[PDB]
Amino acid sequence: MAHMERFQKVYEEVQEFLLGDAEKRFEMDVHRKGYLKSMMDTTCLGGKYNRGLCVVDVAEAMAKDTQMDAAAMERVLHDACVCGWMIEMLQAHFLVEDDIMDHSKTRRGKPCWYLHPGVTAQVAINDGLILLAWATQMALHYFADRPFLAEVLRVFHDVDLTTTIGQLYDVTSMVDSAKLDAKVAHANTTDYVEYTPFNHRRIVVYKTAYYTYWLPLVMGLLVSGTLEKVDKKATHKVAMVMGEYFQVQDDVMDCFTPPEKIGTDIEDAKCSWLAVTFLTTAPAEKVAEFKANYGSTDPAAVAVIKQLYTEQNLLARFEEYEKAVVAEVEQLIAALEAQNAAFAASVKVLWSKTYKRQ
Amino acid sequence: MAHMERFQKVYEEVQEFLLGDAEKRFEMDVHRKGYLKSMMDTTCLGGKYNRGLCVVDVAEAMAKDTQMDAAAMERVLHDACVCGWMIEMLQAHFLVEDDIMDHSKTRRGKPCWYLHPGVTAQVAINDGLILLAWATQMALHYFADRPFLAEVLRVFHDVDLTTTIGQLYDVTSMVDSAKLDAKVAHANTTDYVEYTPFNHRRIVVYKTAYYTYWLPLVMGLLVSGTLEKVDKKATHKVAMVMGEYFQVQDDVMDCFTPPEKLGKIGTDIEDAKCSWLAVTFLTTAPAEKVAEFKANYGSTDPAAVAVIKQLYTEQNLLARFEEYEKAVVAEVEQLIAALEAQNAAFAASVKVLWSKTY
Ligand SMILES: O=P(O)(O)C(O)(C[n+]1cccc(F)c1)P(=O)(O)O
Ligand SMILES: O=P(O)(O)C(O)(C[n+]1cccc(F)c1)P(=O)(O)O
Ligand SMILES: [Mg+2]
Ligand SMILES: [Mg+2]
Ligand SMILES: [Mg+2]
Ligand SMILES: [Mg+2]
Ligand code: NA
Ligand code: NA
Ligand code: NA
Ligand code: NA
Repeated sequence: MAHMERFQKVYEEVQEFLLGDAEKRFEMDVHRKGYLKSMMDTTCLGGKYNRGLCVVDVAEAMAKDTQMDAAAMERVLHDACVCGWMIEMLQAHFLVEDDIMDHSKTRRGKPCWYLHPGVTAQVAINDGLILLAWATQMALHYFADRPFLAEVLRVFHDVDLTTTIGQLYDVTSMVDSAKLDAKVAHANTTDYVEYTPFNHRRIVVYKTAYYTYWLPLVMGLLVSGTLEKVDKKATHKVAMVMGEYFQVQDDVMDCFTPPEKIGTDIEDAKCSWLAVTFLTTAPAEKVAEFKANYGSTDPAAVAVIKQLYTEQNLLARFEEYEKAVVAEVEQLIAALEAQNAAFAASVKVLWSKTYKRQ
Repeated sequence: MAHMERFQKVYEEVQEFLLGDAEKRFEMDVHRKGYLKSMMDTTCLGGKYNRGLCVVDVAEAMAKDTQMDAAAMERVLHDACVCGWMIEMLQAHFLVEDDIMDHSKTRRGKPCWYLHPGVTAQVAINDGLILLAWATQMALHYFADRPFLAEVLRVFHDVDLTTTIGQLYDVTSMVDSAKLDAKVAHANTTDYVEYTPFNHRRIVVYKTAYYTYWLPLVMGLLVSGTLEKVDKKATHKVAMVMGEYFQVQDDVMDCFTPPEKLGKIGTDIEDAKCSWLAVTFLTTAPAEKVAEFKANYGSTDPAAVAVIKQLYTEQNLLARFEEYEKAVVAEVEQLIAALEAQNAAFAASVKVLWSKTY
């Protein structure tokens, strides 16, 4: 951990600023102030803060790689926690909104924010918008005298964009893209036309890889003032490789591990690494059976799909994929190390947090 | 006339940049690109563009006052247009979300975006995020090297927060605020505990006045380099006053002025709106008038409606509004005079905007 202490304290610090700023600016009352506090805690807390804490570990390793008096170092660590929370708030913004779009039931053991008894979708959609707003507010306030403010905004807002596009690709893949037309319905169920391993790749990259991997790394570099020290290209590729792997692994785990949440990809008819890899490689009659049973809440259907995946050896094949990814990541790190050991060491520890999640 | 044609041309130019940039950055396919084109056209076009044109009116007024050359003037007019489109997209983004939040049916005599057959709420929620994302993109690209970029992003994102908090106030007027709690379900009907003048003023001011009156003014001073030529808080204050007044006037005409003098029914009583009329009445009326109000408000029977309008007359609410209107006329003219003493051209921009609000 190490930076968990520091990170949770900045949250409390940031919460108080954010609520206080609303009282100052928008005549905020005690009742709704209290509502926004429960809103923040419920949507932003619970996770393991891997993405936020990445900003911190990156920043630390870069500032430790220069000669910095404790004072500058402490400012770099605080600034890294604020970027960290910007990303956690960005994510939380996308979970809130995405749970409403998908009519999802639960989120980390609990009902989705919009299904909290005294919230409702009507309030929750705007709640989502407040969290995004707040992310920019942190930067505007905490980085007001920092040379990296313009860059943080640019890169954070490009990733907001990137992720909305990944979102677009993920909710417009139910039907052959050629039939997509605002003023004509195709409705209900998928035809699997877009369900190609490449299109899945396109989805995960924009929807997940940038905000989960690329954004923490760069904010890391931006707050520590070390962006010009590393190759843009290599930073992008390694973010993409890890980002791809992480989702491929989350997809496999949804279906394959006990794990003690309840995995719901099959019944939701998710465009998953499992689904796309199966559809493009399995024998003809298997494909027929898959299509007959996919995207059903019925537990018999779900069990058939899982049995089809097992017969296709998809678990062992993932581990093959995993091993091919190990090779790539290790190659990309070794290449980064030749340019800056501090950053590469950092990337080596973010890999160890992604690799073989259990 | 005058700048409408220039505004439309710029729209096309930004649409082309935005869609192309998506093709460049995210591998945007032809079909999803055509979808986003119709999403943009449907949500952003067909309105009055009054907020967007206002920026251009203001920017031109200030630019002529500086006596700058032809090449520079064109840049200022083009910058104004882009900014104007930031506001329209921001508005557009909030309509898309609000129509989903409130399960609205129509928008400018057309089905709401999410109600278009090949668009559901599941996609349309995210469409709205894209629109808000596009607003920042425009500034990031067109103003990449303009000195006013930081202030445009700050002012823009500050108004985005203000508007989400105005939305919050609007969606939390259902029950008594002492009862508002995420954990506890409340009725989907109104108890009128939040129907107060204070509350009505927060809703209109933070939900509407910042983006409708404040932002256009400040964007225009920003793109023409003239912000330091006006008093910031006289400008803000005049914006808050007009903005509140526009909505009070709207509520009154919705009830009192005939269907002929503004092509539309007039449905505020029947929809149970937190109107200026409702909140002024409940906060001042005798107890049994109040009890009669509650017994007849929010239902669609012409009998009950006529009763409410009788009650409004019997409380002399027109004279009350007339006294209110008189007070704002005085106040706005005072602030315009103050602005004239430092800058005459900006005062005339505010004048013309004001005369548009009567
Ligand atoms: O597994 P989840 O529920 O975290 C999910 O990734 C949501 N989600 C997470 C992050 C960003 C996003 F836009 C959307 P998905 O929709 O089920 O794939
Ligand atoms: O009078 P309407 O219905 O156009 C409204 O102002 C829409 N609207 C306009 C601006 C922002 C907002 F989110 C929502 P309302 O708030 O639904 O009454
Ligand atoms: Mg989803
Ligand atoms: Mg998952
Ligand atoms: Mg509304
Ligand atoms: Mg109205
Ligand atoms: Na914002
Ligand atoms: Na501020
Ligand atoms: Na954005
Ligand atoms: Na760019």
